[PDB]
Amino acid sequence: AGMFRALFRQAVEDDRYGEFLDVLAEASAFRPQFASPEACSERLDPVLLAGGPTDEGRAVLVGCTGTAANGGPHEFLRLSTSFQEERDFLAVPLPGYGTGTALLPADLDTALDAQARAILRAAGDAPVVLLGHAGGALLAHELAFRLERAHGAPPAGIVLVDPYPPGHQEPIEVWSRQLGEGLFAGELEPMSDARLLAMGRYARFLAGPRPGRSSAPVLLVRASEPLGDWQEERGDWRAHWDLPHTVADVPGDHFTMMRDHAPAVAEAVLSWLDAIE
Amino acid sequence: AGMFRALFRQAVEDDRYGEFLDVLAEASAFRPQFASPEACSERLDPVLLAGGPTDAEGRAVLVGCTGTAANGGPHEFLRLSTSFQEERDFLAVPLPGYGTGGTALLPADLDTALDAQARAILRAAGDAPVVLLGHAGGALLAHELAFRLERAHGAPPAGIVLVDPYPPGHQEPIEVWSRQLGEGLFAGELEPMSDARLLAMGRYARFLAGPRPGRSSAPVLLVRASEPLGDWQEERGDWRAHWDLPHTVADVPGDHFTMMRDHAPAVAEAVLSWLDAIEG
Ligand SMILES: CC[C@H]1OC(=O)[C@H](C)[C@@H](O)[C@@H](C)C[C@@H](C)C(=O)/C=C/[C@H]1C
Ligand SMILES: CC[C@H]1OC(=O)[C@H](C)[C@@H](O)[C@@H](C)C[C@@H](C)C(=O)/C=C/[C@H]1C
Ligand SMILES: [Mg+2]
Repeated sequence: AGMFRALFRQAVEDDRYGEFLDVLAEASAFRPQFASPEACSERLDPVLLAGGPTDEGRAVLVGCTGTAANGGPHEFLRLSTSFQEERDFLAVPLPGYGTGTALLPADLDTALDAQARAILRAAGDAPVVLLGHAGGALLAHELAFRLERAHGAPPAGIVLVDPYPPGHQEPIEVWSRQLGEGLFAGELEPMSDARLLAMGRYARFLAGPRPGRSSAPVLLVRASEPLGDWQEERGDWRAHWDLPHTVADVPGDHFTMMRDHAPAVAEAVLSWLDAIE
Repeated sequence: AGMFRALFRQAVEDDRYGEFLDVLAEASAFRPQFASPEACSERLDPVLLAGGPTDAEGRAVLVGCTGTAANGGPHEFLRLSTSFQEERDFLAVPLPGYGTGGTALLPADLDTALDAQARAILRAAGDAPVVLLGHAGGALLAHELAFRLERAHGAPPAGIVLVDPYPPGHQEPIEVWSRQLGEGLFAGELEPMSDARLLAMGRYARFLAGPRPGRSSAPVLLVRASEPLGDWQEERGDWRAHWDLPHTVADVPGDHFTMMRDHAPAVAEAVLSWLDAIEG
């Protein structure tokens, strides 16, 4: 495949994921960009992956696609099956990953505004609950804040599946080799250099200073098994969010909670939606 | 074809050449390397591009030190070398990291690459004194090689010809003309610059910007372009190439690029006169 993918493979092999991610972020600055939501080069139409029962005003779930360069429309497929007959589940694309390759957002807010527009159109009058996993969880919260601040529309809730926010990401840094190996393992096709640059650009966005906190209630879903080695004395390795409305612990690790154990995540979401409604 | 080449093209358009070179250098860290001269994946056998008179011996041979340009290679000294035919042997030595046959390993550090060049040159030159010659980045490389030959190989060259060098204390013209320098790289493409070769160029650029000993005892011929490559506001000062304490300075027609492209005979003429002066 491409040179960036080859370099990434080597970086992961040499346990230098973080350093390589910084290269991707810097390199992404030289890709053509969109500087306003209207200038976004791709159709961000959310896809309906599960349907709820017939016979307002029940919340609709919106899956916020994560940053993984091997990811895309397949991210929520396993999870979404458990929502069939329970809740409408829409997956929204992350701008800059589409195909000629898509323009990268100039900044995170520009991407979030593009997403917000597409979601509000698709959702209509139904309340929206945003859901994301890992980096996608961080993106879900940032989107929630933007919706509230700039679109007069705070979501009804946010489901954060294994978030590792700034100040709480030591375990994810320590396990970066596993994260990189997971990306290669999860390839259905070679990760394009264009998507690797998108991934770096969003990683850098999510590491920067962000502008405040959503008023929406949060469900924190945590994996129960560590992805890699962790000394007990070094503290809790688990995902974190400040003062969530509800915490749910599920089987599996950072990865397998969304595969093998996706029904457990779905079960936690469904119960919580009933409680907040 | 390749994303690094696409990015480079955009960086040039946006007048961010320097910034992108830094990205190339950082990215190069993740290419497979050679850490000892012997582990070099390429045959650095110099090519004889011109022959001196059969009449030899004790007479200096010229060694062309290939520069860092990603669009470069064996074609670099073809025009210049014709002017040495029947005057001086001219050997062109490849720069490690640019070859194919699969792509070549990058040097771990500059000294490792210089040691690989040094071994190939000494083998090729035999008993003959060596005068190193390089243009632009290749000129900086010629000096670094000369010092290494002296310090690590007991073999200081008889001389060094630096064609239009811009050393670390005098980089402003290269900075001001960076867009023009990048555009020249795409103009000089015989084929699309490979991502592997762009990374090699970034790696060497970083090497050359870093702490370098260390000063060759060999006498220097500084050859300078007489025309500015791009626009230059007069009060910035002197745009011309520079070297500290050269043995002799020669000015030739053309700019940074055309001095070698259109006026290579004038470069050759300067070298031949100086070689006679330092030998006789
Ligand atoms: C050294 C590995 C990095 O972690 C990531 O790349 C995670 C997986 C990703 O979600 C990215 C999108 C998380 C963001 C916030 C980031 O910059 C992370 C930096 C390191 C913790
Ligand atoms: C923005 C232009 C750059 O200059 C080069 O890349 C020149 C052409 C090259 O010889 C390089 C190999 C010269 C070295 C010293 C370098 O790293 C230069 C960096 C910038 C001044
Ligand atoms: Mg001086």
